[PDB]
Amino acid sequence: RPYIKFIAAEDILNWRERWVNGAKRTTLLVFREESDADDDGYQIYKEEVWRELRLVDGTYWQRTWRENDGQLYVDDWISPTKADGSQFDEIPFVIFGSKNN
Amino acid sequence: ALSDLQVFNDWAYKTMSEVLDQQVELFNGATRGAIILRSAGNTGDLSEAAFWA
Amino acid sequence: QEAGAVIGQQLAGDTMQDMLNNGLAAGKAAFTAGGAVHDISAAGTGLMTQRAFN
Amino acid sequence: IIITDSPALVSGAAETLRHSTLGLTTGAILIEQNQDFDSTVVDGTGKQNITRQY
Amino acid sequence: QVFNDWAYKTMSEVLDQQVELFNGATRGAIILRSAGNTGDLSEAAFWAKIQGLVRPRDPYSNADVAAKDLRQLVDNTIKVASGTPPINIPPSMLRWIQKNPQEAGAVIGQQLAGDTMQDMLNNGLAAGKAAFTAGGAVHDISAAGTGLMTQRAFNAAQRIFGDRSTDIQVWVSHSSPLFDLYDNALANAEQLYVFGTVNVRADAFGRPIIITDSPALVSGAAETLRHSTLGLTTGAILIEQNQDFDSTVVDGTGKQNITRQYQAEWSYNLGVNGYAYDIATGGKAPNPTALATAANWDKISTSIKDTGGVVLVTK
Amino acid sequence: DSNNIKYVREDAKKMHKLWAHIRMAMEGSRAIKDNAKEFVPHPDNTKAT
Amino acid sequence: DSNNIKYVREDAKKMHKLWAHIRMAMEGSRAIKDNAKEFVPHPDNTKAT
Repeated sequence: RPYIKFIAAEDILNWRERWVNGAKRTTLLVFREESDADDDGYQIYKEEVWRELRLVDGTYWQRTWRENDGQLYVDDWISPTKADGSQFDEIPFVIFGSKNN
Repeated sequence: ALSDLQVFNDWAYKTMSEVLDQQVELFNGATRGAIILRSAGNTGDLSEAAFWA
Repeated sequence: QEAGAVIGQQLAGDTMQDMLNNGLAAGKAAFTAGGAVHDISAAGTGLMTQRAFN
Repeated sequence: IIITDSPALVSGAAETLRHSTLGLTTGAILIEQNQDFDSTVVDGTGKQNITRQY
Repeated sequence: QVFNDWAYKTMSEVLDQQVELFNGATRGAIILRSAGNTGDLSEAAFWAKIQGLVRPRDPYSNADVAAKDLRQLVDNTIKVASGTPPINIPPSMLRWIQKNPQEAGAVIGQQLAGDTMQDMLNNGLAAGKAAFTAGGAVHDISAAGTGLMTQRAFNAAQRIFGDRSTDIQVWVSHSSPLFDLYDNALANAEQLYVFGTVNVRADAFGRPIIITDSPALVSGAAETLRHSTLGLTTGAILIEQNQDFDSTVVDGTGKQNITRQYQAEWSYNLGVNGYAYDIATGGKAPNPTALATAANWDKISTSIKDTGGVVLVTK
Repeated sequence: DSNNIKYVREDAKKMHKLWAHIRMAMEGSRAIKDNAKEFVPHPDNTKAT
Repeated sequence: DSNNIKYVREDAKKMHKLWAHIRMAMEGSRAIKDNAKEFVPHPDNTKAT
């Protein structure tokens, strides 16, 4: 199943606008994902998850950053694909606002 | 010989900071409620509430 | 930005650390003030035992 | 039994270190974080390099 | 994004030296790529040329057998740190004749872009001159005739650079040598000029002359005044920023005024083709005098033809 | 102040104060007159002593 | 560089103060009073010391 998330305006951390063949493209996009880890002990801490979305040569890639004990973990790049395939040419993320998207 | 080459020692900034020493994850449910951690604000330095003896 | 982040996470740890420490110290002091003190070193060798709990 | 290496529970050294253990009840110790957090970053000029403080 | 854009009245004198001398304007001789890098150095290693790779042989006599070994050279790229002095933005006092003093931030920004361009160009030119002096590729013309020749001076520099002289395609110079060249062109002792072609900026070999008034190419005064023009190969001088510009504005309210102070830092890497910076002899963070000082630059490439650049000195 | 710096801010311990205030406001004049102090500060603490 | 995952764009960081102001106005009055020193200037800072 696919899911549609809502990202708070404070949770968008980074973005880029590089023109490929003169086309306004969002290449980099990093947002903070917040969650309480399903564990046994009472975690008074907030578990913070950083999602990195990138666009290379017209292909959508993403990976997840997770921290623990001050460590930082990096997951392998995964290129999600449509039902037929062909991966993507743009990042599936929109930043809606009062002026324009 | 290996002396002729220029040996480069690998390095990396893993930026992996230390946190602390003792464990402080014992609040509310963790202590069955013995130690309670709230997030309430108060005025002055004292917050007293009387009750009947 | 990264100096601020490092200070933030170390501060997140240390704030809980000193908050709990002060809480425990205040609890011990209040219990000493209230007379609910029981020492076990005066009864033989002083080491923790189930009898001390009782 | 909750384990904690808090310096509020040791109070001594050598042959006079006196470990203190607490038997608590529900809501025995209350801690409220007054959410009055204030953090400033201040910077200075007139040097070879900019100096910041936190 | 700027709070105030620059108006007609705010025609702050931008600069007095042409500083568009990068890549296409200089045919790639001085590049200004952008690549951030850590530390105070960025060195790379490449295999050296074996001297006696091919040797004479005597098949009839076994005799002895020689032994040969292959080494590794080390390219280098020093990092030069620069900054801006603390700037006293007027505290709303420069107002009787000026429209407003709050546009100090914008005027500083624009003049600072211009001045960082000139600073990078000057440091690159001074480092190139010092390195080429260290490499033994300097031609001096101060005792021969007036001091500058029309094209016979350039031919000496290409003579020094050697059989591979063809790859030098750019001359950078002060304006005074160019005006002397025009004077001798407008006064053709050897009748090889016509009025239509007396304004040529080339050097009779297809190498254009690019003119800038950087103080790194002029020194002394009167009889001690020497102009240094240096011919560059393709990508001879490398200037790389680290895209780490910093700024701050501090109101030191206590010291008799709020005293808006403006600070800035930025660092760039500088490296000359075929040469390395002697950090042990120099410093971790060299100053423009340290860059311009010979024996702080060490030649790496064995052949002078591989080292890119030659300095021509005329009075 | 930097919200990207870690902070835990979700539990009813956050909201008991205003929930209780809402409850006594819903109760009526009895509770409000009863718990007067947090709503009506003393005109002067020196007199209050 | 150096994989600074927690980096925040400068314009968003600049707008964070106004975002916090708007969110605190959305919060109610307790957030404003708990942060009143940055909204209501002291009538005299000499006393505030």
